[PDB]
Amino acid sequence: TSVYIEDVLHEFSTIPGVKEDVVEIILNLKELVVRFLDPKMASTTLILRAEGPKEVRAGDFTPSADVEIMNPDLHIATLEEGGKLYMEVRVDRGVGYVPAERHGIKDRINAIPVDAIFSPVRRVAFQVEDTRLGQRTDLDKLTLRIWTDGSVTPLEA
Amino acid sequence: MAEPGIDKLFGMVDSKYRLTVVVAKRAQQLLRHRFKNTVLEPEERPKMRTLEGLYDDPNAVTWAMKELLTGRLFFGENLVPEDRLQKEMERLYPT
Amino acid sequence: IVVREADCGTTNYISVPLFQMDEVTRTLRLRKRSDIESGLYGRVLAREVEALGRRLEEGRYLSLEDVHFLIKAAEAGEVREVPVRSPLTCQTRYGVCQKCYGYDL
Amino acid sequence: TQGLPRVIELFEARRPKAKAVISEIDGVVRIEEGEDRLSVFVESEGFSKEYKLPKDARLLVKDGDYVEAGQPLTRGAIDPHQLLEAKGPEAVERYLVDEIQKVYRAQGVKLHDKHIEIVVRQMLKYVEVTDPGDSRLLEGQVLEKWDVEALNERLIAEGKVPVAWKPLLMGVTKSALSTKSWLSAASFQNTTHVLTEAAIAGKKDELIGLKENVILGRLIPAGTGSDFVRFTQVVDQRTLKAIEEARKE
Amino acid sequence: ITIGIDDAVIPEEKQRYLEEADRKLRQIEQAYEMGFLTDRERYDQVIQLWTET
Amino acid sequence: MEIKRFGRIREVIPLPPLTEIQVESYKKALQADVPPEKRENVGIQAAFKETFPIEEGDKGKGGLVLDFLEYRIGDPPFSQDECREKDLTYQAPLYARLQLIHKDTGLIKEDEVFLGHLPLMTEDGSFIINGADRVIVSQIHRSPGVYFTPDPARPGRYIASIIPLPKRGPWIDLEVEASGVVTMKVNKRKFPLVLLLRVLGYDQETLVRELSAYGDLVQGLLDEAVLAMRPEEAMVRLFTLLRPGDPPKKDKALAYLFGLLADPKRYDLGEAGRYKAEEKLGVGLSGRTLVRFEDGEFKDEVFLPTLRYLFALTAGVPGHEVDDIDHLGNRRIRTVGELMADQFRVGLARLARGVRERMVMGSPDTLTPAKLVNSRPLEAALREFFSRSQLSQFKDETNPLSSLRHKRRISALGPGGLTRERAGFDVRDVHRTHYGRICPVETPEGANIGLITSLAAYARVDALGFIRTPYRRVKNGVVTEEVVYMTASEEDRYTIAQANTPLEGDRIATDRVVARRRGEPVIVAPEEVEFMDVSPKQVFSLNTNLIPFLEHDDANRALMGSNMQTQAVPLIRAQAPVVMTGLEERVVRDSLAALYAEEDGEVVKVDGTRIAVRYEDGRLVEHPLRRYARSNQGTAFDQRPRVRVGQRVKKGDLLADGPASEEGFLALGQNVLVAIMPFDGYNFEDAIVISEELLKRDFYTSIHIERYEIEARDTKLGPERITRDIPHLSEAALRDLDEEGIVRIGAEVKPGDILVGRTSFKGEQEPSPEERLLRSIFGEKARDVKDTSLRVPPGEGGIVVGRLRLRRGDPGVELKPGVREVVRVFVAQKRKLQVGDKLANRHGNKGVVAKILPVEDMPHLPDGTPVDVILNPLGVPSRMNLGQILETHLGLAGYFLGQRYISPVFDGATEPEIKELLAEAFNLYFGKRQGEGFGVDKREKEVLARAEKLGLVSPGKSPEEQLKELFDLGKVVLYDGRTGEPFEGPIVVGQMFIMKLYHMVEDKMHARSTGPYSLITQQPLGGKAQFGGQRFGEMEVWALEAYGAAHTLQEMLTIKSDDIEGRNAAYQAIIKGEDVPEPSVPESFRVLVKELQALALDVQTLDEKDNPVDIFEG
Amino acid sequence: MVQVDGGRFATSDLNDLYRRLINRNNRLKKLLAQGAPEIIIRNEKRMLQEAVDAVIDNGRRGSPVTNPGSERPLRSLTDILSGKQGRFRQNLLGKRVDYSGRSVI
Amino acid sequence: KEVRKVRIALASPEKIRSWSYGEVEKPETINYRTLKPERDGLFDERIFGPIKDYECACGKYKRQRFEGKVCERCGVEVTRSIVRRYRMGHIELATPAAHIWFVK
Ligand SMILES: CO[C@H]1/C=C/O[C@@]2(C)Oc3c(C)c(O)c4c(O)c(c(/C=N/N5CCN(C)CC5)c(O)c4c3C2=O)NC(=O)/C(C)=C\C=C\[C@H](C)[C@H](O)[C@@H](C)[C@@H](O)[C@@H](C)[C@H](OC(C)=O)[C@@H]1C
Ligand SMILES: [Zn+2]
Ligand SMILES: [Zn+2]
Repeated sequence: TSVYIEDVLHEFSTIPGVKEDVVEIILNLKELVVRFLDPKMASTTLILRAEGPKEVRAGDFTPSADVEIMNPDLHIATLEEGGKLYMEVRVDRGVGYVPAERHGIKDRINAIPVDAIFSPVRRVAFQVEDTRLGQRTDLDKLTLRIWTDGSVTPLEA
Repeated sequence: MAEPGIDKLFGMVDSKYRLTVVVAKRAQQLLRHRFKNTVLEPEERPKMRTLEGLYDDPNAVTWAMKELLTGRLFFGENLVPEDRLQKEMERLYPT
Repeated sequence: IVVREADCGTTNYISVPLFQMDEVTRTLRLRKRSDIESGLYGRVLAREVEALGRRLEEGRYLSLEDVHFLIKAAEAGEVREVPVRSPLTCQTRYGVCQKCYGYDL
Repeated sequence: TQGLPRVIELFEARRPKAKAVISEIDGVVRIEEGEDRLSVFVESEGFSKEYKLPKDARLLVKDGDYVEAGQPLTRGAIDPHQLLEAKGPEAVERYLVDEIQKVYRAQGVKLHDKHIEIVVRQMLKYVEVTDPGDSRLLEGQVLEKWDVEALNERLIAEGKVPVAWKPLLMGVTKSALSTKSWLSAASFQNTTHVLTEAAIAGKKDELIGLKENVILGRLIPAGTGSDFVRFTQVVDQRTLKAIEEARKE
Repeated sequence: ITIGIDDAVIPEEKQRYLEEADRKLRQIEQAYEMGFLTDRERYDQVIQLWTET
Repeated sequence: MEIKRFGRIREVIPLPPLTEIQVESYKKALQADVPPEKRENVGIQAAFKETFPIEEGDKGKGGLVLDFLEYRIGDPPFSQDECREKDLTYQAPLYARLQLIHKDTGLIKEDEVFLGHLPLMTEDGSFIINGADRVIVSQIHRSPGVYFTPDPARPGRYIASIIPLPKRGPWIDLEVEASGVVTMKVNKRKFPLVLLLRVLGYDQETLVRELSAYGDLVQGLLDEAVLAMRPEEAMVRLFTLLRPGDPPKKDKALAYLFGLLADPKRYDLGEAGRYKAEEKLGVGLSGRTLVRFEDGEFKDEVFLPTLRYLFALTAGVPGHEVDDIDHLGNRRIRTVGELMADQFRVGLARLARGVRERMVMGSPDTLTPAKLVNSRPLEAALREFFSRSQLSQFKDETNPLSSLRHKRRISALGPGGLTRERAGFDVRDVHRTHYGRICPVETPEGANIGLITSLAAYARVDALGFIRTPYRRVKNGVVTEEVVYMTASEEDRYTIAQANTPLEGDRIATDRVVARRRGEPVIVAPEEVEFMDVSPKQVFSLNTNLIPFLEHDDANRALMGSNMQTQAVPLIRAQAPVVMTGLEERVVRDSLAALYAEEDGEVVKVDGTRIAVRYEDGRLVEHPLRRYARSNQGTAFDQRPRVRVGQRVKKGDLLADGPASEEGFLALGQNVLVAIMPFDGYNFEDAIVISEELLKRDFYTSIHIERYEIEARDTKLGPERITRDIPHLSEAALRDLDEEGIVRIGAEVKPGDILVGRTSFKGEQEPSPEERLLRSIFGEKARDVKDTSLRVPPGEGGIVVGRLRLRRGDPGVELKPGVREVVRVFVAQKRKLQVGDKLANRHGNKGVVAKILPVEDMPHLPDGTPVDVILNPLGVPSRMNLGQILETHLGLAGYFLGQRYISPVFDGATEPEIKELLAEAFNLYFGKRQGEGFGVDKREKEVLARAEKLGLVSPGKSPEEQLKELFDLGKVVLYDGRTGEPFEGPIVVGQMFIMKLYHMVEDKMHARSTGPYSLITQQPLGGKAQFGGQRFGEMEVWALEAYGAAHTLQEMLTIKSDDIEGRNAAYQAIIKGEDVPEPSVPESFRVLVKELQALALDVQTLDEKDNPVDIFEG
Repeated sequence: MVQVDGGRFATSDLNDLYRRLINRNNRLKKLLAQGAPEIIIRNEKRMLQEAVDAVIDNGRRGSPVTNPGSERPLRSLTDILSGKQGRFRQNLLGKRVDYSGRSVI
Repeated sequence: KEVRKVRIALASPEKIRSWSYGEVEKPETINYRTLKPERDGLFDERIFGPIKDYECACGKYKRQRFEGKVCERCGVEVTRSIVRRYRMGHIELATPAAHIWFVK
């Protein structure tokens, strides 16, 4: 729902020793998918303590009590010598497509709110085939499909 | 579904613009005397629909048009003097 | 120019031709359907017109069906011109008059 | 000429490009010499008119043809000025309309004749004086300004003159400027002169037309603003029996 | 309903018509190789053939 | 993604460097790095040598000469960025070294003199003039020479035009009048020609010899025995007639000009003036029209044989023919360098006039150089040009292609070369001869159509400024490796072959060979041929050349697509198109909008702001990346790195991407899945339907930066001050401003919010007593200062990216008099698509987004994927932009076959090839289907059946093969997301490149009810809290008249504009809830009466019965 | 006569002319009631008229009356009428509406 | 009565001096430091009308019911503000005055 980057004061910034640039980073963080375990849960913060000459990688996030990053790999940042990264990224629960310019998350000064793609459901198709079952030759065979990010389960959905 | 029976209205007048001039002046008198002027009042009065429902239609123009096609109203080119038609109007709760 | 009153009260008019001359072959063709409506539709007949068993009272504002009727009465060799009130011959000076111009509001 | 240039050419009412020759009088045809210079004669017993043609002239009358006054002789455009004075203002009117529609028609447009008819009427709106009644005999005056001074100086207070006039073919723009109304005449380029001439003479407007009224921001004299309608008043039934109870006290 | 390219259907005649048009022209460019046609004359036909075609 | 090339014809030569016209001209007019001994005429050297041996009043008598020796260009006082930041012209000091001479001899070779400041070019091609980038656009005009032309005013006659190099001589016209007379025209003065001939020793006989023959035309030259007498006496009467007032015999003074010496008439040095007239006139010529100083007399050179040729052309020799004032053999380009040097020439000729005046004044033995030179003429003349001439544009910066286009722009209008926007028609038409030199597409639409134009791709401007195209040479049969750039003139001599023509190896392949000669298409023998085309590209402009299936696009819609691309706003996820013409690599590269390696080495430092690279020896360079800058157009151009920390480099491969660049391939928009069908009137007329799924993917979203400015001046009442202590204001208001009065970096800024605080003094009376008693007693003490800050204009705003401040006196900063300190604040926005945005493809399919549909709706393929845009078909056959269809089909292949393509113009994909790719692609798309365990569901069939009845499918074949066919045909069975059913009849679906354009609904659209009315006009404009009113034009008035709309019209002219009384009566009335006013007498009436009275003129009102009425009484 | 955002002014020109007049008028009112050499009133009455000129049709003669500074001719009582935005042409052309706005359709 | 015909004539010097209302025989007026005019000039409040909404200069009745407005040394009539566009001035010439329009 919202980020916060170390010495970064707006969306149109660029961190020293980071190849990326805050927009490209925000664009990446968009794709991270987090699982919630505790249904008591509503929102938390992942912490990206990241250092030096390395390739940041989403799995690099801080491990959290009841939280499961389902897309390790997935680029967050390329860091080159010196590059320090410290981040705090919010993760709320919600429905549908509610974008930054609407909700705006006020987690502190210079936070940046990010657009939200909430739906776990990824693609849905259904095939209406011809079954063979001792009545007519005029009966449907509905086979629904469904696709997710490992947070909600095809059946669960 | 345009305007309340607009074709039937043109028929009353000799020239298009008459209907326009009357519908104006009737809404004009209707406006001043907080609708206490109506010739259609009862359950003929025009209405709206809301988050509540059935509240009087604010548009004076609308009212004139429905009021006009009940025949009740009388318009004329020159019968009744204006200087005495202004004062006598304050008879049943004025402005 | 503004419609000032109905019936400037004049008897003048135009005769609108239903036949044409190409000035090259000295021939006489009955002019085009659209054009005849464009001469006659929504016009006020100047003096009475009779043809194909019908009679068109003077002052009839002649409808679209009317123009068709005339055209047909023109191929059936009965009418050639159509007498009709027009701004060209109106008497109101500072505009036209209802019974001239005619119709096409 | 064709297309939109031609539409202007007609309204502006100008000696056109390709001034096709028209017979001044009716008689017989007598084309002569197709080589050196080419010429068509129109002749009867009495009059005999000689029209000398460019050679490149696309005339379409063969020899010894009979002919009518004012009828085209060389093909192309008629100078609607030559037509007026040789066949009539009425006759000119019917030419113009017929000829404009010609362009609009042949490109593909349909629009009523009565439309063009109205404008052509204004192109004729004016007249020049011959032998005056109460002015100088050179003036250009509105046709029905000198109509009250024609069959009224003979309908009651008879005497002096009915005022003799001649028709004039003003070209739309030129028929624009020459208006009774100083107010609108002003908007145009030379504003001093209008206001000069106009002030010297008593000149009242009358605010007949539209432009005039708009200039002063007055309420347009048409539609809801036409005297014919604007005065209409409206009264209620209960209100009308509030006049039966108050007009005989 | 939609416009795919196959929908701009070419008549099977375009070929016949254009081979035909082609030759009546060959016999034209060879009718001026003789004293049969003037340039203006021959062109006035080449134009015209294509126009009918 | 991988790349598939298409079509034969390989290009014998790569494209020229593109920014050639611009860069490579100035350089050679500027001769910056060449020993001042070698420097050889034209450019700055020319203008110098043109004027310089400057003799004194009474030549070589009173001493003092002064002459040019050499010039030095300096080193620019400020950095390229320093200049833009501090509003400066990126300049250099041009000193010139001159020596002054006496009658008694001085060798005073004064140590250079400052002659003025000279602006100079970027590496890019552009200039910097007081901040802000600029483009000197290159102009075309008639080429110097002799011409003729027929008399348009006089049927069946001929004038004779003499044209020198511009601003170096006048227009001379000979024109035999319908009255015998011949008359020379010049300086807009017209005189009998004989006079000028009499001066050149032409007797009344030698005329009857060289100029009778053809007709009795000499009749009007001869009957003027009035002056066929004395040469000197001729000279006087001419002098008298031309420039009047002063009539003695020193006429030789004036007459020397338009005669000998490169004073004015130097039509050519070794250029066309002679060449042209030596080829179009009567052979044999030197330099100037008539040679004056021979041994005192004036000897003829051009005038007579012109008068001859004219005469031998009203009956005349066959082969004597009129001139084509339109042929590109008579149309030259004036490059930057030429126009600058032409303005540099104006400077000198002004400094000289000044120098001439001063030598006379001062004592001849005191005067040195530096003491004679002005240094303000040249400084001003060069200043005036770059800043103020119509040929000095801003800079089309929208995307990197735009800028490029802007350089290779050819104008017809402007200064000197002066075609008014109210002229020409054939001057607009595409001339046979534009072929290869100028694009026959890619012009502007309205009004300029034909007068503004772009340079053809392979084309190039030559020494004397004619455009030349490359043509391959053919040694009867063989097609050589040698190419020849030739004139439009040197071209009407050969049988040139199209590049379409086939070749077995390196020789022609068929007996009937297509070719043009002197323009008209001709089929020709393989031997007859004399040259070939290099590539079809040759023929069109760059933007034209960016259109994949141009083949099948109708020319007219192709121009719209050729444009618009210019209008493409750079996107966050820029992406080069799925189908290209190849050209997209190079357009990015030549634009220099993108970084590239210098000399194959190794990368070392790679972060957001820098790329530094250890080269092969060469030392070490760090390259900074411009990041989230702002275009001239608000575009927001920024660079992104595309290399890995530590890797070997490509001698010059992409180091970092541009703004519209994806991996060094021009990316002006996105590729996306489209359906070609109507929706529900949602793609009616030209509207487009969007899948909100686009927004989600941050697809068509772009960054735009606006900039705001505010000044500070001193005035009678005090100084305006950029304070932070704004009166009457909350701390809520100032929350965001540093101790200065300027907003912080990274503020979310809303409309109204304070951007820069500043306080004028203003002394609106002196606070009355009593109201100071209270002001003191209750505390709130009087103030001497007004609010007058900046604040964000209604609707604008976004996040505060950068601040910038220039105060009086700062290092190199000079700002306009009586102003001190300027503050600039930059705000940034992230945009996304919206209902009312304009999207277009390269085939010229424009249109606005009318509906973003949620994913639930939207046609979707059986596998599950929905489409991204629903484009109405009815907008196809009317225009003939058929390429857009062709391009979609391949894009369907590409989608499944997972590749990109390169189908160049008139040499790309052929249907069978696409179909084969489609066949290949379907075996996969259905390969998946059947592999994942599926096939032909009841819906698909329902369709297929009725599909063969339509006649698209083969009856007899199996539903599977039926599907394949239909697919291959570029079509497919589509499902309505809204109702699980299909649309009966298959729909064509694929990937299409589309761009989001310059214009956005965000920047358009306002609403006004009441707000700041002007203190000048008294109608609504100025918008300090809200926007400003729409205007009611004359045409809207007619319409209201044409309706019966009396009042509705009156309202628009009184209570809604200047009619203060009733204007206010209106507002009051509604606040209360009263039926508005009834403005009895309109103000504008009262204002009329009076303005008239103030001039006298009674002006008096009258009622019906006719007695004065009165409209005032107030 | 209205000021612009600061100390400086924006005058109405006709004032500058209604001023330049009473100026020359009183300096010829004063010059005549005490001490009248006729040679100088052949430079004072002549000079007064040419002020009453400016205030009517300033643009006349061949040398207009200019505001001391820029060569611009300054707009007169006649220039309040003639042409584009002058009170006659004005209502027929323009005026910005007070209850309005645009946007993409 | 209503308006039905504007009509143009010439102006008597007795017509002008009928419209006159005041007479501005006292020149230069364009003060800057304070947003008020200067003494009997083209911007005077006496001959023309009240500068602000009503208002004298030293302070008087800015009300309704009394009628007939002036003051002890500087009197400024009290009837609304649009008259600052309607109330005319007038200056008395020395002697002549050819009005260019009519001369040329
Ligand atoms: C001094 O420069 C001016 C000259 C005036 O004088 C005058 C008489 O001589 C002109 C010359 C010599 C041109 O070559 C020209 C031109 O090429 C052009 C337009 C008009 N173009 N538009 C068409 C449609 N549209 C919606 C907006 C603009 C012009 O009017 C002119 C033009 C004139 O009018 N344009 C085009 O057709 C094309 C192919 C592209 C334009 C791209 C962008 C938009 C512009 O280049 C921007 C970056 C600026 O450069 C201009 C705005 C200049 O304005 C300044 C001061 O920056 C202007 C040229
Ligand atoms: Zn009539
Ligand atoms: Zn006072």
